[PDB]
Amino acid sequence: PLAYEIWMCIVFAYIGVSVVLFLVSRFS
Amino acid sequence: ANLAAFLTVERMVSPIESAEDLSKQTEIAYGTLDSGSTKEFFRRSKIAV
Amino acid sequence: RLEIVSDGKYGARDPDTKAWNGMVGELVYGRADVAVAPLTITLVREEVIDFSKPFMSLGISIMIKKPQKSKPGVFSFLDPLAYEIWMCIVFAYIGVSVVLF
Amino acid sequence: AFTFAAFCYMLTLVLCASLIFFVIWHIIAFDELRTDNIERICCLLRKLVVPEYSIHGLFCLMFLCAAEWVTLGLNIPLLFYHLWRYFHRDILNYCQKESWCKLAFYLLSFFYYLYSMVYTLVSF
Amino acid sequence: TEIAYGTLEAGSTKEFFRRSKIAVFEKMWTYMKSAEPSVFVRTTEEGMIRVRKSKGKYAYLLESTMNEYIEQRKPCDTMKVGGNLDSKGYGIATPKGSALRGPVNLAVLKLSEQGVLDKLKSKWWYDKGECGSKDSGSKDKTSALSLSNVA
Amino acid sequence: KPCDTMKVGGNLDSKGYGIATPKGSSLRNAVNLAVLKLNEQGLLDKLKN
Amino acid sequence: KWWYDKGECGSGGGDSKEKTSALSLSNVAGVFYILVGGLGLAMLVALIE
Ligand SMILES: O=c1[nH]c2cc(C(F)(F)F)c(N3CCOCC3)cc2n(CP(=O)(O)O)c1=O
Ligand SMILES: CCCCCCCCCCCCCC
Ligand SMILES: CCCCCCCCCC
Ligand SMILES: CCCCCCCC
Repeated sequence: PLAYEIWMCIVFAYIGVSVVLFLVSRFS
Repeated sequence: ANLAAFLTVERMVSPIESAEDLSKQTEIAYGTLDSGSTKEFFRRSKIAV
Repeated sequence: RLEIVSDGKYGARDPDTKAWNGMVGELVYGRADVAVAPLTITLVREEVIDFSKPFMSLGISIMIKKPQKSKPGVFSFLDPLAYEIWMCIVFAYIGVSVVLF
Repeated sequence: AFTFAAFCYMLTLVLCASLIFFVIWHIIAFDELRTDNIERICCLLRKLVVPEYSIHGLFCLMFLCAAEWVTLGLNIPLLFYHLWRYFHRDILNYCQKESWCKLAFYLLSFFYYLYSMVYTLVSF
Repeated sequence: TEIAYGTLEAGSTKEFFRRSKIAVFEKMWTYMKSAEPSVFVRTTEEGMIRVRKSKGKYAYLLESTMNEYIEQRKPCDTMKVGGNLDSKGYGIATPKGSALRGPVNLAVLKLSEQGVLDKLKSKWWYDKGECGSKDSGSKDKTSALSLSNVA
Repeated sequence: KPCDTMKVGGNLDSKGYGIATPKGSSLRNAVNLAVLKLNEQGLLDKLKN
Repeated sequence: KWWYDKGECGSGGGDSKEKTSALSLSNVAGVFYILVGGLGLAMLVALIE
């Protein structure tokens, strides 16, 4: 149902959102 | 939604569409008659395909 | 020697006078010896003129507009719900929040 | 258009901006020690260097799966310098020169993602 | 019935449909005989731009050779679909009772047997097209969802 | 039957099936016109269908 | 020939005639009325309490 180009985009967007949240929760 | 659209209707396409396409993939072994018009035509052929 | 017909048509038997027009006319009346050109083989022509073996086959085909790639828009995922629904959801979202507070 | 490499260049702009704040805070930490407790400024520096090196590790990993090897070459020498920091684990003038180049390198490469991304999106 | 199909105003195609005693072609003739819009074009080029402007609303019925040339040797915004309805054939002529029919007929069959007419056709219809053959390998319709749909 | 196969791709070479006629015979000038009349009448297509 | 063949419309042609139906507020307003009605009822019992 989802092309292989989207599955590779979801994993890196997942880790990207995770590291962004970690960086936001660090400046405080 | 896409997984529901898949199992609802099926659209099976042929793995080939012409002779000039199967001559480049070379994945399906195609055969002809031993002796006849097709063999004699493919023997003396000037076109590259 | 190659020359183009002055009439520029293939021509057939005229309904008023029994005269052949175009290239087939110049052949019957002796004005030409060979007519190498795209000429559909028919009954009325062969009945008066000689034909060779068909050097090209054809047929009445269909021509339709080629469908383009139809690249979907950037916000194509907002299609199942109209623009009025999305805005009404946001206005109902803030309305419920203020009421809850 | 919309390619996997175009999306990788978009996540870099959001992530490289955070790496800019790290190298800037490092200069402020170096400037405070130059003017002059002392363990506080140094321990906070140790907590800041680890995420800066780990985030850049994704830049060398995202482009590896994005087939954009022309950009990976601009980040491999940066990762090789991190190996010297982990292998060994005055110094004030040495660390000062070793930090000003970080701000310039993390900024010149930052403008690449701001332009190399446009070289793929509008080029549909 | 969503797409209206028409042919030349005065040509061999209109005369063929008027004398076609086939149920497949009879219903098509009665539909093209009574229609409010223009289902007959005088010039074949005027009907060509009408198809390009209709954008999937006008299906012009012409010969196979003219359809393949107007698709390849012209800006390819239209394509040919389906097989030939009827069967015709070109041919060079010769005056009735002339000595230039025998050897000429033998030369035509010799050229068609040696694969020469197929080479000349593939050269003037495909090797010299206007838009050419962009992505000759037909891209299969990917059933999976594209990335631009959720971009 | 069982219609397990199908035809794909267009015709590569186009040859014709002609009605034979003896050389010295005078039937060619009739069978040619008759075949052309049957082809123009659309009878061969209906017979094939 | 005179009744079904010479017809303006066709039964076999317009069989499916399926079109992409984009949903709008014309049929979804049923849940918006209950949503506002629930908020008004919740504010009413809150004032009574
Ligand atoms: O002998 C004939 N030779 C023809 C040859 C051609 C072509 F070679 F393809 F140009 C065409 N076209 C095909 C489509 O319409 C435009 C031109 C029509 C021919 N017709 C029908 P007419 O032009 O209406 O007389 C003949 O009768
Ligand atoms: C978007 C980034 C804005 C950065 C603003 C920085 C302001 C710094 C003010 C104090 C400078 C002290 C230098 C010794
Ligand atoms: C169609 C333009 C407006 C889209 C609004 C999307 C809102 C999503 C969250 C309710
Ligand atoms: C035109 C609609 C804009 C919506 C922005 C996001 C609101 C939550």
